[PDB]
Formats: sequence, C-alpha cells, structure tokens
Amino acid sequence: MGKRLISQNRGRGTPTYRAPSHKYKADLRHPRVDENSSLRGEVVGIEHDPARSAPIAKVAFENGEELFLLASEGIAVGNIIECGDDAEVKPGNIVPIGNVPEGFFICNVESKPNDGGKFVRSSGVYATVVTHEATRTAVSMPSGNIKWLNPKCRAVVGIVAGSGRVDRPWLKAGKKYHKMKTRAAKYPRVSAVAMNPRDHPFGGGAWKHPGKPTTVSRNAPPGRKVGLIAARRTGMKR
RNA sequence: GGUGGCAAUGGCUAACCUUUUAUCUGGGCAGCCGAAGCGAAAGCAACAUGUGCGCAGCCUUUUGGCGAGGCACGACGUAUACAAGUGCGUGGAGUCACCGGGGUACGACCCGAAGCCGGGUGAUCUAGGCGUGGGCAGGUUGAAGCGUGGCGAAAGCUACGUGGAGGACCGUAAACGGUAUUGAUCUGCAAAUCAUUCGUGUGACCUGCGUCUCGUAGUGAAAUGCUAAUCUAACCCGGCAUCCGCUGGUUCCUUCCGAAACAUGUCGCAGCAUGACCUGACUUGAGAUCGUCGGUGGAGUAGAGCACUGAUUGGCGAUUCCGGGGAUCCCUCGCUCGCUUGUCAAACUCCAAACCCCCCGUCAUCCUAGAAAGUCGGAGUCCGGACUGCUGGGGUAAGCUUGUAGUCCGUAAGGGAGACAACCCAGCCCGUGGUUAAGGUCCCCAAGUGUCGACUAAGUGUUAAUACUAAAGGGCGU
RNA sequence: UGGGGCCCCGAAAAUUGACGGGGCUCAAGUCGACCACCGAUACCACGGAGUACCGCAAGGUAAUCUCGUAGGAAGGCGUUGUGUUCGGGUCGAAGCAGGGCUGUGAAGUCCUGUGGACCGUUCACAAACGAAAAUCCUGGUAAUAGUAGCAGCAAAGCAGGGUGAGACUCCCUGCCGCCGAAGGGGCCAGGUUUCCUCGGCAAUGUUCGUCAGCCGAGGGUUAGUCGGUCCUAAGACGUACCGUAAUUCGAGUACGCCGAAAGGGAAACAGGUUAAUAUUCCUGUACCAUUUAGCGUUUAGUCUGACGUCUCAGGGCAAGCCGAGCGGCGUCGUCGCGCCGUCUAAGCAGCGAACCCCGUGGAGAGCCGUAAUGGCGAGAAGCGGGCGAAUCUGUAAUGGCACAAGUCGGCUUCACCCCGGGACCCGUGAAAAGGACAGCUAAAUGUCCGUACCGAGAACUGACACAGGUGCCCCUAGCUGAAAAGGCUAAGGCGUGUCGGAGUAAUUCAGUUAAGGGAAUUCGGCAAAUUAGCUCCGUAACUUCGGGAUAAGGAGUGCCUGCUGUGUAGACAGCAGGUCGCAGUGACCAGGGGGCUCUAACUGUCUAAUACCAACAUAGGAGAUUGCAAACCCGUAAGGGCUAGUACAAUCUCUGAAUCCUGCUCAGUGCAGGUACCUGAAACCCCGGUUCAACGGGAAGAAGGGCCUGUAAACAGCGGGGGUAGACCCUCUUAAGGUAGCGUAGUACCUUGUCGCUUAAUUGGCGACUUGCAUGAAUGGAUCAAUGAGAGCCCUACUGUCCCUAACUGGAGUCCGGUGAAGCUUACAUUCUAGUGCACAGUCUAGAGACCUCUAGGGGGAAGUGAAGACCCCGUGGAGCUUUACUGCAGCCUGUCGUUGGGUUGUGGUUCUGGAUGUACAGUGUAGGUAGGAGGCAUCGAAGCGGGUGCGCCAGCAUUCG
RNA sequence: UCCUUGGUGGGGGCCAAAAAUGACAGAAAAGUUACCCCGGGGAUAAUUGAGUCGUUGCCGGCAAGAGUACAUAUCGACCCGGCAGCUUGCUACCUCGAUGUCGGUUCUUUCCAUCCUGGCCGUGCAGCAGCGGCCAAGGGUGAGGUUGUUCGCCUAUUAAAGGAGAUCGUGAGCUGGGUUUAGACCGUCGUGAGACAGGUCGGUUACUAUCUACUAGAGGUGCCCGAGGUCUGCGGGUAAGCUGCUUUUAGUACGAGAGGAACCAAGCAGCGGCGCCACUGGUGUACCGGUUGUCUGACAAGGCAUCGCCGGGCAGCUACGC
Ligand SMILES: [K+]
Ligand SMILES: [K+]
Ligand SMILES: [K+]
Ligand SMILES: [K+]
Ligand SMILES: [K+]
Ligand SMILES: [Mg+2]
Ligand SMILES: [Mg+2]
Ligand SMILES: [Mg+2]
Ligand SMILES: [Mg+2]
Ligand SMILES: [Mg+2]
Ligand SMILES: [Mg+2]
Ligand SMILES: [Mg+2]
Ligand SMILES: [Mg+2]
Ligand SMILES: [Mg+2]
Ligand SMILES: [Mg+2]
Ligand SMILES: [Mg+2]
Ligand SMILES: [Mg+2]
Ligand SMILES: [Mg+2]
Ligand SMILES: [Mg+2]
Ligand SMILES: [Mg+2]
Ligand SMILES: [Mg+2]
Ligand SMILES: [Mg+2]
Ligand SMILES: [Mg+2]
Ligand SMILES: [Mg+2]
Ligand SMILES: [Mg+2]
Ligand SMILES: [Mg+2]
Ligand SMILES: [Mg+2]
Ligand SMILES: [Mg+2]
Ligand SMILES: [Mg+2]
Ligand SMILES: [Mg+2]
Repeated sequence: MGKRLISQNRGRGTPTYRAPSHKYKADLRHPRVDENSSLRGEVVGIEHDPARSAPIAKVAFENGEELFLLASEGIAVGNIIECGDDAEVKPGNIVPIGNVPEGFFICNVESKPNDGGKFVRSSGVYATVVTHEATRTAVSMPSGNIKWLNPKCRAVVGIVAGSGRVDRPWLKAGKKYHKMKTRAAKYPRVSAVAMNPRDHPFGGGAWKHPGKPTTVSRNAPPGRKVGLIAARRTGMKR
C-alpha cells in the first residue's frame, strides 16, 4: 500500500486537516421563520467573522433571540432587518426570491426553502435574478451557471460584504500563513512531483515530471484521482 | 534383514471385559492379511504335475541311476473381442511378533536470516494540528501619515522636521540552528559531545505544560525524513522448533572391504533422480577371461599418394570451338583439354600400418573352500586435479580451456630428488638380523679426492620428468 | 668445402643470494665406458599379532592375505538405570592428585595420599549414553599490565594551629584564587529522605580520607488565608441510543462527567522560634467564606471575570546613585578617605492623575491641542461639578538593631505597577466558575491532600558523582561601556567542573612571537593573519527606484585646565588652550574590501547521527472538478472529514518573485463529449429440446469499447540525404518539423574546440564564435536588482600556507607515589635473504645472522586489530517501488431482481360476442368450413331495391325501416 | 456403466484420431533498486599477487636501398629471432567470516635500457658544437601556470632538469581533489519505477603496539689473577663531498673569415655534510619601562584582563649568522 494521499488523510479526519471550529463566531443561517410569518430585527454590531474573513452583523430580533447574520454590503448598525414573505425588497432584507425583480442582486440563497442559505456567501459575491416562472425562478450564480430555484427560497437582498478581499496580493508566505491558521487547510503544500512514488501517483523519477498524463478519469478510485480530474480540456484558451 | 510362534483344518486379534490398582491370566472372529486371477467395467474364472535338464543328498559297478528344491517347457484362466499374437495369472505359504537397517510424513541429527501473517503496545523522543502560558540584551535603518517652508500663472515639483513600518539590518555562549576546521575526541565527558568559527534572532519566530493524529497507519516546507538510540512498512508476543538445494557443527576402540568427482532426465547448472562404480546377505551350480599365441572377420587412423572431390607450380602440344587487343573478322592470343615438372588436404582416397574390437582354438590364470548368472539390504558420488602420450580440438600463448588412453594424487606411508599432493624406488601388520632398489659416494652427508679414454677455460657447468631450463644469427675459440 | 662435439658472442631489472651450500679446473664439469661400495618399511630369514577360507576338534593353507578419504559390514570398551545372580564398605565407599601392572586399543585393575558413606558384579535389557572444535552456550580465570585512564571544556592552592592509630585531601585563622545577568537566588516537572544529628570507614567516591548525597542509628515536614481543592479550554471518559457475527470495537447525538500545582481565582502580614518546619508553630496586628440568630432588603438583569501584535506619552515605585548628620569597622610611610548601618509589613483611614460623563459658554477671511495621530456650531477654548489609579501620608508603634545610631534631603528608575493614546490584520486575539450592584451586629464552623531537601558541572534524565539534555524556566549589585557583550569587583556560592609529586628528552593538544619574501603552499588561501567602536567627510556600476551602502576611500579620537549651548532634569552636544606616549575604540570588545560569472528571486524548510544545497517551500502565473443531498475524501456499518465552510469557496494538479515572453504538432497515450452504425453480460421474452430441467439458438441491448469530434499551462513530440554567391523547388514527410531566445552550457561526445582579455606560463575564469553527439519556451525560455555559511575566477590587503623553520607559554608525555581497566591470543617465536609451497613464509628448504634482560621512540612487517564484503556473482532467499507482465481484489459505472404503491394513455395477445364473413370458370345458389355423397324449411315468411346494417364484382345469401 | 428396480434425457469409462506446451522428457508469467536486506561464494568478476606476452617498451639477424660515389658516419625496408614485464589484453591459481581505492605528499631503497656529471671509440669530427656508439649507477636530476590526475601541455631557470621497480613502495604516516553509498540538477534513455561506461554541486578517514624490525639509552652474564688506565682493530658505516660560473691559458691553437677550444692555475657560487654562537637576525611568559579598564580608600606598592596590551631586551637556544 503505497501510502494514502493527502485527500484520504483529510477524509480520515486527523487534526492536521480539521477546521479550528472553536475559533469561529457563528453558523451563519437565516432566522427560523414559520410558514406565512415574519420577524423584524435591528443590527446592533458589525463583527469580523474568522471563518470567512468577511464581516457579519449581530441582529437582535423581536422574539428575544440574538443571531449572527451574513452581512450584505452597506448593512449598518441600527438598521432594521425584516425577514418574511411580505418584507420590503430592500438591501439587507431576507425575502423569497420569487418576490425579487429581475436584475436584482441577492446573496445567501437557500438551496431549498427554509434551508438557511447555501449559495452566494463569500465576500463580494452576488447572484442576479434572471427569470420568474410559476414554479421556478432562475438566478445567475457567482460561478456563471444558471440555477433554477424554488421561488419560496429566501435570500438577503444585496451583495456579500467584503468585496475585493483578494485584490491585494498575498505578497508573502507569512500573510497567507496567518490566514491558513484559522482554516482547516494544510499550509504549505508540497508538489506531487517532489514526492516519492510511495506517496503520490506522480512521485518518483530521476527528474521531476508526472510520468503519466495529469488528466485522470472520473472513474479513478481514491488514491488515484489526482491532477486534472475529468478535465473537459486543458491549457489556456486559444 | 536376523531370530522366533503358529500355519491353508491359516495367522493375528482391535476396542473392550476379566486388574483383586496400569503388569498379568483368561476371554473378545469385529476386522485385517493370506486363501484366484484377469479386466476401465459388465463380467468371466485357472495345473494337488504332462514332459525335459539337473544341484545337493542317497544308491552305484566310480560311471551311471533316482533326484526335493531350482531351471526350461507344455497346458490352462482372463484382457486385448474379429482374428492372430501377446500381457498378467495359474501345480497351497502365509501371518503375527521381537531385535535391526532404510524410505515417506510430521520440528525429524543440532544450531544458523532477511522476511510473511495475527492480535496487541507506543506521540516521556521526534513530526504535525489544537488549547493555555513564557520569552526575545543593546543598538541600527527610517515606509506611509502629519507639520512648517521653498520653486510654480497653475499643473505640479521639492527641503527639513516629525513619525515609527518591515517574514528590514548588526548582534549576544538569551533562545534557536548547525557552516568550516574535514580541529579535539573517536575502548569518548558524550552509542553524535567539546572548542573555535558560523546562520536566524518581531517572526512561515523560539519555547514550557496540556491535548490530539500511528503501523500498509500517522506525520512530513518531501530527505523515504520522523513515529522512544529501531523505519523503503515501528515495537511486543504469537503463528515459530517457519522454510532454504546455502554456511557451521555432529562426542568411544579395533577388525574386514572400499569408491565416485562420470552418463541421461530435471526452471537442471552450489540440488535431485536413475544408472556406472563401493559394501552386506542370499539363491544357483560350472564355468569365466585381466594375459599369450595362431586363425576367421571389422577396419579407413598414422604414413603415403593423387586414382575421385577440390586446391597448386612452371615447361611443352593442341582444342582451326566459348573470349582479352585496334567489311575479307586481313594476322597478334587469356582460359580449356593432354604429356611432363613442383606442391597439398580435418570435413580427398587408387593405397595403407602399428594399437584396438567381436568370434574360434590354444596355453595361462581364477573357479565346487562356489565360475558365470540372478534377487534383495545399505550407501557415498555426479566442484576434481595431475603426469606421460594422442602434432589430441580451441588459443599468440598460459601453472589457459576443453577431450581421450594409461597411471597416479585425491585417499598413499616409507626411501630419494634442497624443499616438491600427484617425478623415481616402493604400495605399508609388529620386532630383529641381512641384502638390495631409486639415488648417491670431495666436505656438509653413509659410501670413491675410483679406473680407463677424451673434451671444456667459459666458474661454462656442477638442473632425469620438470609450469622450476633463453632464440635466430655468428665465431681464422678449440 | 661439407659434416660433427664442447665452449664463446648474441645476453639488460629492480632488498643481498643461491649449482641446496661450501667449493670445484688432466675436475668435485661434460661425453663414452667400467669397477667397488653406501643406501628403504622393497626383498630374504627368524620370531610375534591379526585376518580370510577350510576343519567336529586338534589344527591346516596364504608368492597369489595386511595403505586408505566418502562409504558399507563385524566385534568390542565406557556412562546411568532396570530385572536377576554373586559381592565389597567406617579395619574406610564414591570422588579427587600422582604412580605400578595388564590390554593393539576403547579401557580395566592395583598402590600411595586425600576423603567420610556408599559402591560394585553374572546373564540380560534399556537410554535424556561418550566432545577438542559449532565467530558453540554458562561459569571461572589469564596474557595484555601495574599498562590506558584518573590532563584539553573552570591550570588552585599555601602557611600556621587542630583532630586522629593514620592527614596533600577532614576542621579553624590568614594569605592566594574561581564564578559573579551565572557556578549566586527562587522554584516546576522529576527524584523520594538525598534533609538534620550522632556514630562509622569493608564497599562507593576515578587518589587518600578521620570526610561525604556512602554505611548504621535516631530525628525532622503542623495552614480557613500558600498551593491542590473550585471553574472552564483544546480534548478525553461514562451511560443511553444506533451500528457490528460479536465485543473490551465504532462515528454521531442526548445527558452527564473529567480535563490547567504557569489560564480564571474569597481571604495575612511583620517579627520571633528549631538542629532540621514555618505566610503553617508562637507574639502582635488583621482578613475571608459559609451556617445560625437578630436587625433590613432588590437596581435584575447589567457590569466584571474578559483577553491579540507593535509603538509611545504621563504618573508611581523596588533596585541604584549623590550630599549632610550620627554609630561602627578598615586604613594610618603621608593623607583623610573607603566600606557598613542609620530600619518598619499587612490591615485600617485619608487624598486622587488620566479617561469618561454632566452644567455653562459660544469659537472661523480660523482657533484649541499632542510625543505623535488630532478636535471643533452634530458645539472648540475657558469656567464649575461628578466619577475615578498606582502610589503617597497617617495609623498599626512596638517589633527587630552592638537598649549603636536610628535624623534628614536630593537625583534617577529599569527589567515592576497604574493610566491613556496611536498603528496593524484576506490574522480579530477563550470560556466558565466566581465577583459587584444592600448589607450591619454577634456566636460557631473552615474538613481533605501536599509541605523535609535537591532542582542540577554530584540529589532529575542520559547504565555513572556523565563536559549532553531537562532549565536559562524566572530573577540579579558597583565601574567601564550602547549594553544583561567582554573585562575587573560585591553579595552569595566555592578551591570537588575530586588524584597528587617532580620539573628533564623526543613527540603531541592548545597558544604567543618571528628576519627577508608574501600564496611561490594547496585540488582549493584550508588554516591563520588583516580590518574592527564612535563621530565627521565621502561613497561607484547597476537597480524592481525600495536599494546597492558600513559600498569604496579619507580624517579625528587620550589626559589636563577653563568653558559654551540644548534641556525642568537626568544628561547630551560643542569650543578654546595646555600636555605625555611608539601607540589614546591603547586592554576588553570589535566588518577585511573590491571586480566578473553560474545558480535559486527573496525570509523560510531539510537527510536527529557523514549531504544546510542549485533540493523543499514560497508569493506570483495557469489549469482542472464541483451549485452544496456538490466536487474530493474516511468508514463494514451506524455515520463522518472538508464544514460554524458555499465559486473573489473548497478540493485537485503544474509552474515557481519581478521584467520581456511563452511558437508549431491532437498522429500515439490520456481526458472529455457524441454515441449514426458495429460490438457488448445476466434477467425478461420467443423458438427448439427436456412428460419437467439442464441445454442450443433468436430477439432486444445498458455501461464499456470500436468509431467521430474537441483538448498540449494534458503525458508528450518538434527528423534523415544530394543539384544552386549554404539558404531555396522536391523529398524521407507514415501529427508536425524548433518560433523568440539561449548555446562548447551545472547540457558539447569529439575536447585541453577557435579567437580575445586575464598569466612568464592558465585542461581555468570571463567575452565572442558556435557544426546544439544530445538547447528551447509554465517538461517553462531568456534575463535579472536585492538576498546567499551555495559554486568558480580575478584584484587588493594580509599573513608561518610556503621558502625553512626557530624560540617561548600552558596541558599531556617522560620520571615518582596512589588508583586501576579493555581490545587482537592454537602453539612456538632473536631474526634476515632466496627458493619452495593454494603461484604474497618469523616456523618448510639451503644459506646468512643472532649473548640475555630492561627503558624510551616513530609505526616498516606480522598479507596487525575492529566487522560471517555493503562491490561482483550465485540462491527456482526477501523487501519496497513501477507498469499497456500474470492473476485477482476494493472503489466506481451500468443492466436485472427486491425494497415498490395508485392513476393516465402508447405498444402483444391474452379472451370472445353480431356475421362463418370463403368468390379461376358464373352461378337456378355465397364449398352454410372436411360432411351419414343426399334430402329441411314457407303469407303462422322466401327475392330481384335505398349509402346496398354482417359482407361483396352498387350481383345475392340474411326478412330487416319499408 | 450412473449409487433398491425398469425407462427417458443428460452424464462417466474403455481403444483410436485431432487440437501444444520450440525453455521442444511440457509453470498460465514484466521490470526496477545507488533506499536496499539476508544466506553464501575466491565454486565466479572490479584491485593487488601468479602465469602468458597477442599488444606494449627495448633490441638483434640478413642487410634491400638512401647517403653528390660509398649498405654499415648517419638512416634501416621486406622477412626472420628475441629480451623485459614498467601499456593493454588473455586467464581464473590465491584472497569475498574485507590483504582499505587513484593521484599527490613524506622517507628509505633498488634496477640500468644513462638525461647530466667521469672515461672512451667512430664520424659525412677544422675549431665551437653536433650525430652515432661503448664503459660507467658514485653524485645529481630542481622551481612554477592549467588539470584530481597519472600522463601530457606550457613557462623561466638549469650541468641536466632520465626512465622504471619496491602490494601500480608508502592511509595502525598524511591528504581527500578524483572514483565508489545514501541528496539534488542538466542532457540522454525509458510508459514508468529508475538508469547512464556524460557532466555538475554536496557528502564521518576507527584502534592505548602483544611479537618482530629498526633508532637510541641502560642492567647483567660470558671472556677474565682483582682493579684501573692507555691502546690495538676482527669488523660495521660514509657522498663527505658532488656540480656549475667567472678569471687565466687566450681572442691563442683551429679556421679564408665569422667564430673559437683544451692541460695547469685562482676565486666565487649552488646543493650536500659536519660543527659552532665572536658577529647579525629571531625568540627570550628572566627582567626593565610606558600605558588602557578595573579592584585593593587616595599617593606609593600591587592583583587581574593572552605576558592585558605596547616598547626594549641579557643569558640561553637557534638560522636568516659563522
Ligand atoms: K502523506
Ligand atoms: K509546492
Ligand atoms: K587428385
Ligand atoms: K522549602
Ligand atoms: K513568472
Ligand atoms: Mg503508485
Ligand atoms: Mg473389433
Ligand atoms: Mg527622520
Ligand atoms: Mg543577526
Ligand atoms: Mg514468532
Ligand atoms: Mg550431492
Ligand atoms: Mg596425414
Ligand atoms: Mg605417475
Ligand atoms: Mg575431498
Ligand atoms: Mg591411490
Ligand atoms: Mg613420500
Ligand atoms: Mg572410512
Ligand atoms: Mg569442552
Ligand atoms: Mg570573575
Ligand atoms: Mg577509595
Ligand atoms: Mg476539574
Ligand atoms: Mg601530574
Ligand atoms: Mg534559497
Ligand atoms: Mg524549487
Ligand atoms: Mg589557480
Ligand atoms: Mg508550449
Ligand atoms: Mg537453481
Ligand atoms: Mg531517493
Ligand atoms: Mg548478505
Ligand atoms: Mg602503512
């Protein structure tokens, strides 16, 4: 058994690959709202989220529950966040995407209604509402894909705060090191061609090279799915 | 195999019972082997002796007779199914022991690895992740920002001060690291230390304690590094007395005999099997051939020769033929074929030995105190080496390599060569006396300063074989 | 002239050597012959042993018997026990040491001594039955050897006096030393009695020892306040649930519970006391918590606990320093200096800086602030108030002090306390207990565990009284000085980094110095030397504009006298004059510098114990997958990692900063998509077979494959020969044929390629050329400032690297006292030469030498010692790793069955009503299925007709609306 | 023939024929290891040693001829015969329970096939100087640049700057540049792991001497009236010297000139050897002085910092001196 790969080590769940969950502020999700209900809350603070490197808003709701929300750009302390099917479609409000006009920017979008918000959550990203239909509503993802969602899926109106985070180059291994201390990701990473053959499919050889094509089949088993996985194509576009 | 019991109307019992404490006595016929074979099977199913030779033994007129066992036939059962031949079997000897040998399987004469696998142990070291603490002498540089001021029509450009940034600089024997001396040390202070010299020293920093991640797993800024002095799969115990054709060892005496280092097959080439060769026993019963001489046969090697096959040298004579040289092919001529000359042959032969081989006779030797033959028990051995020949083959040669005959060493003393595995005498029980062998006789050193006839002037030489000994060539040296 | 013998020339090798040596000349050589002798275990003779065969035995025969490895065969000896026979022994068994005799021998027996209770023997039978060997095992014990070590990193002792049997070594005094930002002080983990006292010295202590962490005996640890205990952290554990064949196994969830002697945290101090404990005992003066009783009660949910890195202001203060008084000690050749002390806890009470807040105020052709950033009509300055620190003041003030003084001032202040500001983050820097906000008075209670001592050059760990590590973890006085560097000194700890003496060789470890030369040394400037602090002047190529940079290169520097400036001060900066030395950063400390290349951008990481590199990483660049019930990955499952995450995200790869760029090739392999057609298993279905099945075919046809398309920042590739001043048409092209660049390279075989600079001379370096054996673009190309314990070359400086060594210093060595190992070893051994021999001999052969013992010395030889060669081969020995090797197994893709139901239609017959609808030729009539080969109905029904209801040749059977 | 019996379908068997194992007396079968491990082997290679000598180095015989003529002053074809073992091969006898690699360095020694120095002979030798050969191994044979080199090239001296053997002498002497481990890069090869007889950067050199040998120093015993002194010399050893330059002979002999010697004589030098310390230089931790920092209160006198550092230096030792 030429040793297991880094991906298999991470799947094992060892401490080297686990997130420092105790360092994080909140499991960001929409407040739980019953069918045909609404809740209002006011923003009391804007805090740094170590798990995302983007601000989060602390919201005190009418029901006596205090919750951390994924902050949209422009959300300010003292703002009244409304969440409901009848809520005004305004930045920071959590409304169903069936009530959002075409061309509006949404974020923290539920995969299914009441899911808590799955898509469009990183700093600066946003989704655009494209079409409305009777049972489906379509949005353009930050990836460019068109996603057909239930119109009852809730989303906060606006874009995610923290835009331009990666415009500043790391410039230095130490800065990225400090970012990686709060993440599960292993830093730094050794290239596979630099490893021995017992440690990677690409390892070994008198000189550094994979020895086999780096595009691997989608059928390849664990310990073998390395390099370009099921690549449609390779190279820079001609 | 040796020794016994019983014996075709066979032998022996197993478990078990009888124990009155393992014995023992008496039972115990289940079963096994023998008693019928042949055939895949269905199936079918044989001599209580028909003949001959003949050992022992007995008889005998000493040459014969009878002749168990033995040998050779004949006959029969069955398969080959058609036949014909043949195979196997058939005229009652087995069975159970004791004491041995040997094969096979088991740890299998004893010890000797790396490994493979199971279940467990380990992160007091080290690597990485996390929690919570601690630390970084003293200096240097002087980013943005800010203040005031200069040069400008503006655009803008610019000085100083302030400021205190940076995986910034120097630097500590703080801490961490570990360059070079290839210094000390190298049975050390030390199973990695010491001195000097070095790198980092506000950061991807160093570090305490806590905590987590581990064996086909972990950890790794990746060297197969690290995971408790252990890492290209840790450690403990277990599988395990693993296995090996490979290495080492294997313990008292005498006596008798005494090899093979070879062939064929083998994933065979450091092994094994079968055979040759050694050893033991038995059966059988009259010849055998290591040697000679003569004869009947085989020769195709040596040598020789050119008659075949091919090579090979000139001279001489012809092919009015096939062809090289500058229109009557106007005339010049190489091969080709013969008669003489000169040479050859592993794979040429008109010839043709000496050795040798088969057979017959002969002498010789061995043999009833057991020829030849047969059956069975136990092996070792299949790394060889040498000398003398074979101009052995190959090779420039080789103390090379690979054959062959004889003989040796191996496994061979003693005597002699200076010593000498295998060269000479000699194969050797113990003791004594004698005479020789090889070799030697000036001394070392037993026996010749021996004899005759010559040679050598070079200390040549004083060297059987010899892996241990110099040639071609020359000399009015003698 | 030819043929012969012997000799000569031809004829050169390595330690001194070989006719065996001496030597030998009408021979002691050679040749031809001869004579006598010596000389084996051979041969002969005698005697003896065994063997083979024969013989009833007695014995007979052997010229034709007597070597022997592997090996076969026969007979014996011995050990221990059993059955059995017969014995011996305290008048002395076994065993042991030595000896006599017998036997070929294995062995047996006897004698002497020693020993003190058991031992044999016949015939048989057994076995844990015989040792010289296994780098055999266990024990014991040599040589080495009175040898190495008791030196190197901290060179430490001497005098006098004691104690004692004994004194370098134990005690005291003095002198001389060591550490003095650690070798002192405090304490964690760890140790576990080592602590203290007395008594000892066999061992331990690297010597001694009267000493001791050693030995023996006794003693020693006192808590409401110090810790643990309490809280929670990362993270464990338990129960339950669920999984698992099962569990002591497994993730998650729920509930609990643990997890910090360096995080959070209720509260105590000073002095004294012991031999050893002391915030613990005692004195004095305090404080906290709970329970109870009385006196009163919510403000309730907030705050606190509660937080990063860097930087800075203000205030305080332990330590430190200065002047005066007082009290001691030292010095006293002269002087009047130097040192020590001049004290004082918690608690209690009082004041309160900054920040913040409140009330006034009204500030701009601008004012107010700060070290700095700043602030302001959204209300500055100014003026009042509130809240609120460290610390300070008093009290505790009588305790300790030589009941000696004990009284004052000033300066500074880290490395500690308080307080406030600023900057940075793609990094955001814990939680919970507890506490505060309403408590006051009294009484009672405060259990449990630890507590000695070391905390390391002797108390831990590394086998050690170990130069390592743990821990330099946290602390540290004066001068110099930037300083916690280094040096010299306190306090404190030591002379135990536990052998001494002696002073005399070589050699050696580590240092000092060195004429003249100056890298000639060497692979190479390795090593050493040079420089060195601070101030000022001055500083190049190149550059990413940041730097290079301390570039380079120059000048100054001490002491004394008198001053100037800045500043609140501490101090800092500067000037003038005088002056000494070889030298003023005088010691200590403390860069040598420069030029041209290769390479990697850089800081960083690494082979713990031979590789600190150009390797790894890195930021940057690019590609790939995935919309989250995702991609990727772990698990047998239950369930998980990534993930408290969500495309400017995670994961998977490649390349490796910047700068200029990154060309052509999709034939092969890979990947992706498409699947027209081909291939493609099982099940279902159909056919045949089978009284049933097995079975043989057919149809249908998933994934996969063929096949087509895309894709190179996927793996990869980018070629041969000849006509033309070696370009250009063709080729060979079985995808294409090297673009930009670079080029003899870290790649270039030829090769020390050619030329130029560098040198006297350069297989060198650099530059150019380049026919590139075999360069080339993210298998990244070229290039590059800065950086580098990286690799080469050159210049300068420097030098013992060298010419060529010398002297000197300390430690070893040498010699003496004490202590005291280990490693090689079959034996013998004073060798040397040659030969021989398994061809590399101290031992063999022939010579030559050699009297023995001891000491010192460097290492010629002992093919010296260490290690069953790691190179090579062999083994039907392994291991890891690779793959289009063989064979499998996971994972994954897909068909079928089960889970698995209900409706709607579209596809096959399942099952059958109204008609028997059936008809070459002509029909009166439709075969009314083959037919009793002929024989029934009918006005109570049989037709020629409408689109002709079944149908059909607008005919005619069926009585039908007529 | 198929398990109680009969039958059917389907099986099993007997004899023969076909289908293949070519590694052909028959496994269904790819690599890699320098990260390697274990068992062995001198049964078998790298290295030293032995043998051999094709090859290598050095010669010889006959002399074909060339040499204005003339084989033999000089050169020496064809063929033929050798020596050495210093090149490379061949071989597998020794060694795999290890005989430590290359090159250099240091020190000692040997060979002669002689580079110089000494003596000779020939010449196509006037002299100078050559060319060829003979004897001769006493002495000498050096310094540098490149390269790890050996080898070779080059430089300037030099009388000349010979070659080879000693386990390719010499790692219990040194060094570690090269090769010959583990890391990494480039090129090439391979699908790959990995490889290369390319290149490149980096990469641990163990031991207390038992015996023997040698270098020196002692104690004995032998010899011997007892002792002492002075000698002798069997023997051992030596390189105790070797070699240049200049002057002179002499601008002479010789030679047409140009050029240009030799015997004898002198001095100096290089290297070597032995000794010495008046001189000179070094050292000189005796000693004297100056001075920095600090401590002992100051002065004075002292301690410490490498002898603190700096300057000077007698004796002694020493060479760079004699
Ligand atoms: K890994
Ligand atoms: K990487
Ligand atoms: K013929
Ligand atoms: K204590
Ligand atoms: K780049
Ligand atoms: Mg793999
Ligand atoms: Mg038939
Ligand atoms: Mg400034
Ligand atoms: Mg530094
Ligand atoms: Mg086991
Ligand atoms: Mg055998
Ligand atoms: Mg012949
Ligand atoms: Mg013979
Ligand atoms: Mg043998
Ligand atoms: Mg023999
Ligand atoms: Mg003999
Ligand atoms: Mg034998
Ligand atoms: Mg023994
Ligand atoms: Mg000190
Ligand atoms: Mg002692
Ligand atoms: Mg707890
Ligand atoms: Mg001493
Ligand atoms: Mg680097
Ligand atoms: Mg790299
Ligand atoms: Mg050089
Ligand atoms: Mg490209
Ligand atoms: Mg084999
Ligand atoms: Mg590797
Ligand atoms: Mg091995
Ligand atoms: Mg040596």
